[PDB]
Amino acid sequence: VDIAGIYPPVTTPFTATAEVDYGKLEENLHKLGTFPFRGFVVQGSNGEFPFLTSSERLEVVSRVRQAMPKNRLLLAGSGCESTQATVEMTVSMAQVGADAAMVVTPCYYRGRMSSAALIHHYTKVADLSPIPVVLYSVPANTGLDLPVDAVVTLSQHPNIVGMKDSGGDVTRIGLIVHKTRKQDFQVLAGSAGFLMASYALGAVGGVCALANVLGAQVCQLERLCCTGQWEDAQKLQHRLIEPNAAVTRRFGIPGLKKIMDWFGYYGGPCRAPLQELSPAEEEALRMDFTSNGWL
Amino acid sequence: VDIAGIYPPVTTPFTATAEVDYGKLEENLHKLGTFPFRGFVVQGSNGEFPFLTSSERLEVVSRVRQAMPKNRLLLAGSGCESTQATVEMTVSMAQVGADAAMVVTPCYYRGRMSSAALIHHYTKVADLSPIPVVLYSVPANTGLDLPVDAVVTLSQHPNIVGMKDSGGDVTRIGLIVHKTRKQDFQVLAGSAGFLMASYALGAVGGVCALANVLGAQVCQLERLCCTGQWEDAQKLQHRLIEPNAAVTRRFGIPGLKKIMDWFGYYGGPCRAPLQELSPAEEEALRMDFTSNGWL
Amino acid sequence: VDIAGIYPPVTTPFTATAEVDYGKLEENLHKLGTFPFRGFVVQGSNGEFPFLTSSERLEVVSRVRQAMPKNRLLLAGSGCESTQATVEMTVSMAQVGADAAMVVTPCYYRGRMSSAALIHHYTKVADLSPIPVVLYSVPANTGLDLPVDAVVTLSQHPNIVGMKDSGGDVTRIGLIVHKTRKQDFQVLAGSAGFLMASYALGAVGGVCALANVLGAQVCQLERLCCTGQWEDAQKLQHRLIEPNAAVTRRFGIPGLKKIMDWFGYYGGPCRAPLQELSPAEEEALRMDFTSNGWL
Amino acid sequence: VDIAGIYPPVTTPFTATAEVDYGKLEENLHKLGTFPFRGFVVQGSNGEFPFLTSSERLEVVSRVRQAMPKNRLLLAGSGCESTQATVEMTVSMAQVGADAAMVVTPCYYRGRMSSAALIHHYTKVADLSPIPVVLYSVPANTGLDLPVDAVVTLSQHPNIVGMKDSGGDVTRIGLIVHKTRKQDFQVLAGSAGFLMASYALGAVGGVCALANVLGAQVCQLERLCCTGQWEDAQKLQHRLIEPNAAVTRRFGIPGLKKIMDWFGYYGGPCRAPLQELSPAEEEALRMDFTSNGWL
Ligand SMILES: [K+]
Ligand SMILES: [K+]
Ligand SMILES: [K+]
Ligand SMILES: [K+]
Ligand code: NA
Ligand code: NA
Ligand code: NA
Ligand code: NA
Repeated sequence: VDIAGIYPPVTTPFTATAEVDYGKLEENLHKLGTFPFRGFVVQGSNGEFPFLTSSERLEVVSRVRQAMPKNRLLLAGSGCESTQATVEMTVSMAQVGADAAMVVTPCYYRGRMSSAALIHHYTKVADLSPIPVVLYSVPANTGLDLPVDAVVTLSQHPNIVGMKDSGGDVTRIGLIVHKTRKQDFQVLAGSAGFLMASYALGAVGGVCALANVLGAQVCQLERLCCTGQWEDAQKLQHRLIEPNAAVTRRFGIPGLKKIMDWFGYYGGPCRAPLQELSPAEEEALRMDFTSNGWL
Repeated sequence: VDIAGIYPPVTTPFTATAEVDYGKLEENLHKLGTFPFRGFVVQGSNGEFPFLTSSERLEVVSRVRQAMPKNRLLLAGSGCESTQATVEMTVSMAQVGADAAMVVTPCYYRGRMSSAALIHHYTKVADLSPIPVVLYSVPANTGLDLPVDAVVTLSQHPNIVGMKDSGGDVTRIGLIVHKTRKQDFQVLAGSAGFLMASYALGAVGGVCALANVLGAQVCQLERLCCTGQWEDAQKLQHRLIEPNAAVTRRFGIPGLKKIMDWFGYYGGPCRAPLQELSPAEEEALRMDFTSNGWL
Repeated sequence: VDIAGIYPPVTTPFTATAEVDYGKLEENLHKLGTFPFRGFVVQGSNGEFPFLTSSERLEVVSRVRQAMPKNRLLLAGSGCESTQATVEMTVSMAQVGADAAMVVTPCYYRGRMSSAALIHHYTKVADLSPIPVVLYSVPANTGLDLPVDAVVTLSQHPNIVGMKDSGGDVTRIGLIVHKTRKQDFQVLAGSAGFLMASYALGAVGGVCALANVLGAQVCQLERLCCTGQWEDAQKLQHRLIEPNAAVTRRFGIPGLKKIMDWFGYYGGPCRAPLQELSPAEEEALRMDFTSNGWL
Repeated sequence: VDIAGIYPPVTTPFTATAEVDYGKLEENLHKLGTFPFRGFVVQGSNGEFPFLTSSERLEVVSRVRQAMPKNRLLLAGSGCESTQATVEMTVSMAQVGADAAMVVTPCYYRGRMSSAALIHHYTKVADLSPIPVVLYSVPANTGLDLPVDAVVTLSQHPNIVGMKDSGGDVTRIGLIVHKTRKQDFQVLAGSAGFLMASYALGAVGGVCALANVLGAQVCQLERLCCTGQWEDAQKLQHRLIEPNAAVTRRFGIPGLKKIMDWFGYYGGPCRAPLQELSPAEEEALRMDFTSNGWL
């Protein structure tokens, strides 16, 4: 029940020898816990989930749970390529305390990931999941959009409670909110760049990589939008566009981690094959933040 | 000066023998004149401008002028592939009474249409145009987005007064409004599907193919947005999404003309190579309107 | 009848004041006439046809005719966006001496350029053309591939004698040769980069921008391929790949004109909005030629 | 050393309860062993590797080894998203008898999979692999092409012996063969559809899903190409284009498995989320084979 609100999709910190740094993870989460988030999204794209072993994925979810108040929502990335693997991942993450499973669309075989394929995959996971399911569409990583007709069909399932859409197409989001209006189905935006427009069209939250460093600003944007302060919402939204692009489509996770370092959080390195930013990328990353008055 | 408001991009009617039907054009414009539009956009993509001879393009603009109150704005599509041709088209359209020139990005050589190329093309047209210039970005027809840095540079020109963006990317629109905030530069949305989100991010109007048949609804959406009625704006916006897609990306101009017939306007045929809708397309077109309560 | 062989798609030279330089055009054509080409392709993409007035397009075709032996084939680019305009352009170009009309696919309304639309457009032009018609598919400029099923249907027309394919997909070319094997229908490659593979799959020629400067090399590649010298064909083909990309997808017509200058032909400027190469582009253009031993 | 020749990328058979059917796998491999292949490619895209557990991936490679003559080459798909995971997978597959590791490009974070990222990933795997490494580029699944400059750099590594390219762009393949001519680096085509053109440009083999059912035909195409029988090679190549597309881009693995059933091999079901073909897809699959005289 109820997923409305702002979540940072949390990173996975690593040591100099590429192990998971649970100390730093815990430290970062205590800092982020100060912000009026609804909870944490663990092992979204931003958590480098493809780079973790099965049991790292489990242990990460468990530690996040232990570093959170119990009244905060833990949305766990349990998607795998295969339907059966996904079910098992979802069950095990429920067991270490996830409140909901966020399930990315299988996409290695886009060619054959039709509506019917995606509908079946999600229906089976929802049928067998002990926790509610959130659809997760993120085309910049997957090359695929969960189609609208599939979303509408899936919204009817009692154990499918909403979706996070990362495509940034507000017409699509609007259409989804409209077409699922008769269902218990809540739409979360997938980044801080199009949060305002999303609320305008009926989304009731956002999972934003940018809230790892500008949590208060992102939460302020939520408050302005829910409160009808659209004029101030606009000024704030505008100033978040470039920093948001900076840590998402422009420089990705290495950009996010670098910005985290600069803001006093533990950003640290990514796992190979992800690389450090070149000096020119660092420079450009700094510009997107400083020229919008954030650094 | 001042381009804010709603415009229908008007179609060009043709006779059974594919001539321009100026009688029907005039009849349609008298009907559309009843709606509180800011004016008419003539020879946008929706006017089938690529299919008209030089002098048809001129005569169409002239007739529209004669069928309009003088206090209504006539934005004329004067873009051609070559910079020099564009200048000449812009001058001649000024002479038959256009208030502003809407100039589509040259796109046959996308490969070489860099920022500098587009900046030069527009600077020359703006330098030599007797009327103000509106940038026109429509990737679904062109395969190219006028890049943001080019838009920002061009917004500084005294004779470039805004742009119509048809891409539907509200983050991009937001960014443009933000980055040009210090200039006289007004942003118009390029369709009724993302009108609300556009106003939210700072656009001050829309050129909407859908206003050829639901003019009052589109104008109502404008009123709700300017008036802070965001909740009602939403309900209305949602109901316009599918009919809007129906006459734009789904069925294009033949879809628009068919819907016009059904609403009692003169829609008529397009010029070859455009074709009639198949019966199944007609059926689907009807569904998008009837299931949203418009027909 | 019979379009097999190599053609350079000829450029249109311009003066310092952007007029058509017919003197330079004639001079270039006398030089290119030395090579064993089948003829000239006039007003392909490489002739900047979108940038010319109606009557420039006509006069260019007429002058090329006058500078050619009558036993050489003049393929004239007569495509326009509208079916009727295309017919008229085709008729008038026949009158100034074109041997065949090369008709680019209308593409401003890709969305509605279905197979049936393209089939009708071409059937009408072929029905009314006094000269044979060659289908012209060039997606890098158009954003569309003439679909295979349309090509097969059109190959059955008595006045449609082949196609130039510029996409570079040899599986598609192979399929087309196979599926039209029962018809009089000859396939020309659209660039020197994939000429060898094209001959291997059944194409019987090429229209190559690169033959404006390496005519003898391109003709040599033809000779090696027709003669079964596949091993030497390979060595030669390899050395043509980068210079070919240099004057096509990398630097386009400005790249071609620059290379023409350097080889002693008249390259000259393009019409705005096309721009000169930056010094770094010039440098890279030089590298693609020098490191493959051509300059 | 030496990877030239034809390989079928073998499927993974499953039981009615979605277990790996090692009996059927072994039976299929004994049948395919009759054809003059160079060996087997195990856990390419066609083996549904993303759908298998770690130890299934290992056990599959081990069983294939046991069902093969030792003089036949086993190329094992050991790629994972993370560089470290890939190293471990490569080591363990070497241990169960793989002759070479075929390593797909990590692609979940395309945005950050630059040349340098891909160069580092492959250099580390090649540095630590006990067996030679084959680069694997398959954009239809990944959304990314291993860039040419990266391929050229990697070809210099002593433990990187070639690549399988699945993109079908023969200009790119030609360029790669040319640019790596000074290295020990062999290029394999990624499908039977562009095998002939590949040999023409310098590839020395193919990994072809189609050889699971038309092994003798694919091997015949190899023989005709190596033997200079280009005219017969062409006739044969043409007839393989549609059946090849049928079991790859059109209907994928379910299409391949269905065709396998019809040819008397064990095709069987895929793992969810992959679905059965609809009756209309089955029909179309049958057409692509029957109309080319194969069924
Ligand atoms: K539900
Ligand atoms: K201005
Ligand atoms: K024919
Ligand atoms: K090597
Ligand atoms: Na709902
Ligand atoms: Na402004
Ligand atoms: Na033929
Ligand atoms: Na080599």
